[PDB]
Amino acid sequence: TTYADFIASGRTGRRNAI
Amino acid sequence: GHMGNAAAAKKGSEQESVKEFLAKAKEEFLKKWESPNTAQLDHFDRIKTLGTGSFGRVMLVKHKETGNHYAMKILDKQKVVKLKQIEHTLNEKRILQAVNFPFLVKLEFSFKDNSNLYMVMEYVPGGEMFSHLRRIGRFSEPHARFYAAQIVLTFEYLHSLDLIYRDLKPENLLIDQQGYIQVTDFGFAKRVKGRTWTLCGTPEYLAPEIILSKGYNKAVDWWALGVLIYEMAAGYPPFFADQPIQIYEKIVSGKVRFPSHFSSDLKDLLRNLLQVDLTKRFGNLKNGVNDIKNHKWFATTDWIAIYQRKVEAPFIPKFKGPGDTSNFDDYEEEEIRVSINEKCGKEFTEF
Ligand SMILES: NCc1ccc(Oc2cccnc2)o1
Repeated sequence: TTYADFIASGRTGRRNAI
Repeated sequence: GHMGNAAAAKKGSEQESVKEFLAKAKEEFLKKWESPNTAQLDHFDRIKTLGTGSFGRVMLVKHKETGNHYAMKILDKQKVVKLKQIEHTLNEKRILQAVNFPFLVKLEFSFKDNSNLYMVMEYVPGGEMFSHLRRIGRFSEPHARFYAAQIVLTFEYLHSLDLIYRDLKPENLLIDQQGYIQVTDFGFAKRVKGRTWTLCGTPEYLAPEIILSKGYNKAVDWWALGVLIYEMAAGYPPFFADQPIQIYEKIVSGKVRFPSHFSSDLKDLLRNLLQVDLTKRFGNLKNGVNDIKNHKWFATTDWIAIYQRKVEAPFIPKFKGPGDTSNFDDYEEEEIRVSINEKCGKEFTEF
């Protein structure tokens, strides 16, 4: 699913600015 | 047409009253910006770290004389210099001192010592939107809309001041004790009546024209609103991948996919915010913010009642008392060392 793809991205935690 | 006479009249008057409000607010901001409350560290007891960054950290503190709890952002002057964020830190303080809006955190004190800069602001006890969103999974469309309406009004206010925000995301939105939003970070905000050019923001939330190194304007904030509404309603953002460069390829592509549970009204609003063509993006047209406010997805939104905080919130965070930190994660606690020698005095003279 798209949710599974999101989990696979590894970017589920707090995201830093660039 | 879509509105009969009574509704068209009501809406026109409302829109004119917004203009009247904003003109007064801009006058008040500019007076404060031009003619800008100290304290000192031993006026407060340090309780717990609520969140961390590359600058320093944010701590819950209790003001000794009054017993009031506050959130104290501590910035290490030498790290700020090394991270090239002198102008950002000074600007954030200047903005926070000068703005006034119900969804913008209130700075109560600021001060500095040999090592650090301190910004003491209201404590917002309900935690980050980010945490709640990951925990619940996704927000219903009414719940997402309640939050989105607050960001729409806050951006209408900030843009009227010529301020572009540039780092909207759930991590930067706190929930207060009544369930309303508070914006606290202004580390990338800039006064921009025209255009600006810096690469900044968070990958998932970057507008295409930032990625493509163009001069850009306040419309980047309306793109970011699209991203936020999508993430609140889906539980995940529209553009994601293992590495930023692959996120950017998705952002600039002009393609976005939606969960089957999104309403058609929501999808229409998001296609108009997540519009790669600036000449078509909502918030950037001749009708300005009104294209967003008058969209069908917001038809049930009473904008004045949201501003007055008279709408019942969908979600009221757990609150066991002043000082409750249960809605924040646990962080490793580091001492606040103050050097006997002054660091970076010239760089931060205006703080
Ligand atoms: N930048 C998000 C964040 C990390 C930690 C916190 O707690 C705060 C900050 C300001 C006021 N109340 C609570 O906020």
